[PDB]
Amino acid sequence: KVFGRCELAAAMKRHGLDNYRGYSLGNWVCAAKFESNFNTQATNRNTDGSTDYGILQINSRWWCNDGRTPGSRNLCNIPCSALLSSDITASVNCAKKIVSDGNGMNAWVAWRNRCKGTDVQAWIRGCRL
Ligand SMILES: [Cl-]
Ligand SMILES: [Cl-]
Ligand code: NA
Ligand code: NI
Repeated sequence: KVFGRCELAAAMKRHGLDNYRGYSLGNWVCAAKFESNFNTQATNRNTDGSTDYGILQINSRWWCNDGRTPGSRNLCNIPCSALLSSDITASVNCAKKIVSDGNGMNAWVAWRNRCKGTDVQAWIRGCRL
């Protein structure tokens, strides 16, 4: 599923992401836009052999199991394929664990490079929320 911007905002809000660990909803929309282009099926292989999955590009080195990242962890205790679902529940639950991990949203390189220190509320303007 490729979400619309306000559609994803609404879904993220309902799942508890607005102000989660102090990150306003626009942060999470901005992250999803630049990580996955709002596409729940997005996958990208990393140089270390791990792969990023889903709308928030969650990495198999730590967070999910994809059966091909030797020595990795599975901290969200889920198959990486669960992160590709049209339903974002599994991505949001795992994102909450990631953002709690110590480095906040810096865990998402795209967020740090393209969202951090910008007018992120812009990502939720015009939305009925
Ligand atoms: Cl593995
Ligand atoms: Cl933080
Ligand atoms: Na893993
Ligand atoms: Ni990544």
